[PDB]
Amino acid sequence: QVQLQESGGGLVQPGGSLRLSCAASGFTFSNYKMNWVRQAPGKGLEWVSDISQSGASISYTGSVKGRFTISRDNAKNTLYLQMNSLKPEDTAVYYCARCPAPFTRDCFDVTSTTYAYRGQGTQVTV
Amino acid sequence: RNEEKAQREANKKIEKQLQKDKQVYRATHRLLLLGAGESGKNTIVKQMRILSGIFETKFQVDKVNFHMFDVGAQRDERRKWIQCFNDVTAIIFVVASSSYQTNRLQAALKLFDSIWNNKWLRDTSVILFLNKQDLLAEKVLAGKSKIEDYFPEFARYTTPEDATPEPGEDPRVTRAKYFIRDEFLRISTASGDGRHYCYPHFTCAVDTENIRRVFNDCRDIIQRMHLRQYELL
Amino acid sequence: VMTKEEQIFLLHRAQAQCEKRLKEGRPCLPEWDHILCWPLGAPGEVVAVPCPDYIYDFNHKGHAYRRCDRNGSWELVPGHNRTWANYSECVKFLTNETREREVFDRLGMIYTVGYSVSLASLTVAVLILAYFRRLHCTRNYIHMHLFLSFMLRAVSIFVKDAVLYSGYAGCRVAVTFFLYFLATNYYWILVEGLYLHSLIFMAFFSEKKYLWGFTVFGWGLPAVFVAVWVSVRATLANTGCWDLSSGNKKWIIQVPILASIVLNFILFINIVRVLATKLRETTRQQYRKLLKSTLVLMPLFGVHYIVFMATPYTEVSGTLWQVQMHYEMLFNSFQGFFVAIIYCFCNGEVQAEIKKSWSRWT
Amino acid sequence: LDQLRQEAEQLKNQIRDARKACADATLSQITNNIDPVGRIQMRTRRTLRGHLAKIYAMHWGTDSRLLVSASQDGKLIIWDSYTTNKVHAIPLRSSWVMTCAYAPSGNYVACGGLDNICSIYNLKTREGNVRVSRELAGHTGYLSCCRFLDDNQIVTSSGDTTCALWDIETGQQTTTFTGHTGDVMSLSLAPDTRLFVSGACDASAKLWDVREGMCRQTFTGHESDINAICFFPNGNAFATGSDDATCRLFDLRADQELMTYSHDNIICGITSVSFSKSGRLLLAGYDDFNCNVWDALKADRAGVLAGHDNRVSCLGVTDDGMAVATGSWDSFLKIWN
Amino acid sequence: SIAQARKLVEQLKMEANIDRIKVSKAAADLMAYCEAHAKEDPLLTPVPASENPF
Amino acid sequence: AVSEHQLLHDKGKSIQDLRRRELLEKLLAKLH
Repeated sequence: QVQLQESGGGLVQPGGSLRLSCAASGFTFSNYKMNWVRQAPGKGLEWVSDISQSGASISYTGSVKGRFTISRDNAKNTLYLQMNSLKPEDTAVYYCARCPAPFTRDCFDVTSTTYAYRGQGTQVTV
Repeated sequence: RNEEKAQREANKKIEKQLQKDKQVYRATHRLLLLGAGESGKNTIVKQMRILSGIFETKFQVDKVNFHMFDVGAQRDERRKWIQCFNDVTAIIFVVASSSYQTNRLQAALKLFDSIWNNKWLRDTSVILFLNKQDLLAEKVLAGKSKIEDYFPEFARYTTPEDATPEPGEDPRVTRAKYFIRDEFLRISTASGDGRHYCYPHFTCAVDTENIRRVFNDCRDIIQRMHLRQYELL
Repeated sequence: VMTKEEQIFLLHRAQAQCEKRLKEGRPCLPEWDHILCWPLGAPGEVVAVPCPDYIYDFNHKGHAYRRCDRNGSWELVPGHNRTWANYSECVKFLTNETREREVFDRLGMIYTVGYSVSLASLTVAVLILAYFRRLHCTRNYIHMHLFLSFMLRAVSIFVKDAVLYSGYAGCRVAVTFFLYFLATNYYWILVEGLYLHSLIFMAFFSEKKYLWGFTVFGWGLPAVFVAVWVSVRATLANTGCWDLSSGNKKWIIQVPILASIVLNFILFINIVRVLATKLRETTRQQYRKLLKSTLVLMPLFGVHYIVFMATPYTEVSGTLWQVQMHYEMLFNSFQGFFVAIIYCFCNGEVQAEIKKSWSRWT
Repeated sequence: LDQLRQEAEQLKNQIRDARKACADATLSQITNNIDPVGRIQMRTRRTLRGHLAKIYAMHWGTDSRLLVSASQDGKLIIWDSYTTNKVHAIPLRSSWVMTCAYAPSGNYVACGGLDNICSIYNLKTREGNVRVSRELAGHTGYLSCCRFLDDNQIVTSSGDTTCALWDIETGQQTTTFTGHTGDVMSLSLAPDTRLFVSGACDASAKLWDVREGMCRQTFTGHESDINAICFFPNGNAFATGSDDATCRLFDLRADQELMTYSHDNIICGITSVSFSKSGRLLLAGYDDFNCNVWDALKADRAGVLAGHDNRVSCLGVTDDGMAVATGSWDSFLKIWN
Repeated sequence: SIAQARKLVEQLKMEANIDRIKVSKAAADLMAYCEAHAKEDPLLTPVPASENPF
Repeated sequence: AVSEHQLLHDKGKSIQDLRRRELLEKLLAKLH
């Protein structure tokens, strides 16, 4: 089964730092693009960042550009998000999504209401 | 032999009907319509109509039949029912340009990126209807827009010289709208390879020229397909 | 122009006139020497007579000389019984002119080789196109028709070169087939251009209303003008082999062929212009692509014809004639081969089909 | 919710331990006794032409002679595969037909797709033509697969993550099967028509008892969406195709994967799957325009059904094992032997 | 969420309570089926010419 | 003008003129 478990979320004062870790089990990590998404309290799912198979191609949403940094350790099958200079509007539940199909550039349904290959999420309160 | 004769006559009676229906299948252009409901998509459908798991709209321009397939009563996971729409002439993707889900515009960017790079939609053109230009104009004129907080690259982005502003348009409005259009064109141009083309338009929900825009874009799509057949493009 | 048979008939008429004239210190009696009728020559004087006007190859301003003795007998050449004469002045304008025949042979060889190569390549191309069912398309059907027209033109030129240059019907039928197939090849190049132009400018087309019409046009309008030409030739000329000019009548086959040559030039540039737009609405690389498309599209549209389309009938030995003939024959012979290579051999779809067939067969 | 999450994790660990306990021997370590079948050099015996658009679905007849095909051109064409003849040509109200069925009696066909309605057509009218005998609405998503049990009951799978057993005569859901989280892409009745396995877009298949309406077992192991599913002909196993380019054979009585069929050169998903009569071959259609015949016991590919010019959307093996049929997005059906 | 989790827990309980036979027995059953029905499949076995419909 | 038809006409004219000139040369040779 596809299991994505997040850790590292917690309470931090504004301007602090944090690190979200995503452990992936049940699939070959290196063949799937991976995305960090977030759900704000009282709002819908939003896409934070994505990183390709090998990690060469990295993209962030506008609100996290320069601050956060996505990366992935394929040997340990894990996905990292380094959170820097946090803001009170960054409080949300952070889910570690996976693209539906392997070797494919496009990722579809990562931010869907019921996505089967998305983690349970970790709360980050600022 | 009698059974064979009856089977042959039935097959001929069926094949004549299939030949009759081949003409109407090849002469009708099927269009997918995609986008969120808050993006004025339904208003575009209403405008095209006045002039269930899927809704159909039969219209025609210059004696050319267009059959547009709006999607309703379907789940939000499109990765499996989108693959049915590769044979369509085009995918009309409607975007709420002013909706920068606190960032709906980024959701539109990612959905367009997924559509563009889908292996079954890598031969299907996309007609881009940036549909909320008026709301974007009101948001940027009032100064509460501040697209920098939603897109950092807005400060260092400089308006291209090829931009064509509307008469009486605040240059901030034109810069913002062309920034959004260029954000879409950044995905559209990259990994394009000429097998399918994006046609970004600055539309409004109540435009009468939307049908003409689709007509011209579909004509251009067919022309370029014919030119690809002859290896001219 | 005057023929050898016409020259013989005129000579017979002149002989009859001289015989009639004969019937109706000693001057020589009038005599007939199979060229000119000599009047009573003065005794001991040289009689000079202008070269006959009815002879095509004599310089009419020259004079032929004969010697008449004083005994009434024409003087003979010394040391022989043959009568003395001097016809050199009438033949000062005759030259071997073997370079003209050498040039004709060079043209014959070059277009023979070129048309042979084109015919072989087009045979292979049409076999490949017909063998594969997925390739069956209206574009591919019209190509196949173009390839067939090219093959018929080449084989008809070969048949004509065999029979005509080795006034019976076995020559006229060969000439008629040569001209008809030449015109159908021109008009099927025109059909290529028209079909592509209609695809580009009528993208919402109706196939049923044009494909049969295009086919019947390309294969039958060339028949109409050739049939009108044959009838006029049999009515007003009907002389020997039909490969000799008869005035303006040749313009019956040629003027319709030229009407396509102009049109297919326009249908070329216009489409190329459209290509520019297609390359402009999406750098020097767009211009490189436009140039490549133009180079690939010129053999199908027969553009090179427009280079020498508007040159009237010129003198054979002229430099213009030699360059026009060399250029036209070279590219006309190689155009079928060029089309076969471009639109069949290096085509992506056909190459994919060949690779797939070779892989699955092995 | 935390207590329920912990209990679910404990139950998942217990199920994993139970599956691992009974998996001391793999399929290959025992099937090494079974000799390889060699190259399967099948050839296209018939080519059925007439569809103007991608043929999304296709179903055989129990007589192994007639078959029905469904296409995006909105035609349900019934072909006599023996003589290539077309028996009926039903125009569909919805062009987007993503599935079709042929009743075991042969009297009725069915079709469904992006219209959320499963339409049942009758081939044995008094007139002799085919009309819209019944319409079964009640799904809130696209129809992905359907299977006839008899002239009165039909089981369908939708894009709303649920399956539905319909009484045709009344038009109401006799049963509703829920439990999947992703869209259900296919289903297949058991030989006894008492259990049926449905694969969904959650990389999982679910085995449902039709009478109880409850999910008996859940089989996992796939990495991406499951596109096609079919029972082993003995009825005590089944096979699944998915987007991770792996076919997977599970057994109901062991609850865990028996075999996997994948190759490094294969980087495209399996869109259709169908066992042969003997259960020794497994025909799987791929996204790379090819269909591959897998030696289901030795797990190695036995042959390639090359010849299709586009994506192979559907397959079907005859009841008597006489012939195979493959539809495709090239609008051509191919009957193979 | 709570109701969905409760339903998932109940289904997991029923799935853990189900019986599972040894995989060797199932593999033997499939082997028996294949060895019994190998000769009846013109796909696995060559088609008899006098009986081939195609 | 069409190139190959013009070459055909010129070849016919050349053959005709050459035959006439050979006949004239034979007549002259016999007469001189």
